[PDB]
Amino acid sequence: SNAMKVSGWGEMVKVVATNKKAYTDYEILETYEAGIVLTGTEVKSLRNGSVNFKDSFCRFKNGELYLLNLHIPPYSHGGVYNHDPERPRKLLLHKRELKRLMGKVQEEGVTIVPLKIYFNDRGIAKVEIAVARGK
Repeated sequence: SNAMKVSGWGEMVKVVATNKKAYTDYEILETYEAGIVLTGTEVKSLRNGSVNFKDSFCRFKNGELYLLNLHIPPYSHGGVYNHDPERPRKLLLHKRELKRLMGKVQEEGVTIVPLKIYFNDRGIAKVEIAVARGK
């Protein structure tokens, strides 16, 4: 299901996936909010609250950060338009954030893990990611 929350400023978020294993197994050092480009069928499937982060991870490729092996199930009515459930998905961050994360992800024992997927007060999909170390 979908976890709804209105902030003290009247802004609504809809959390559709939470990486509970990352919260239990890692020390969260720093968090960032990334945008993400999703297809229409992916948005429909995310709104059904059935996505989890099992097997997913973040990796840089050519200076861009990707969320890899997140499984978003097919949309029931997508047919030939259904997305690739595990396509690589680029995370959209500020250049200054990307530069810092490229350094942090090279330190030993430090990795970049996805934490949450949610739709913000404009209806835009976001991924919260973290610089994290194993407990």
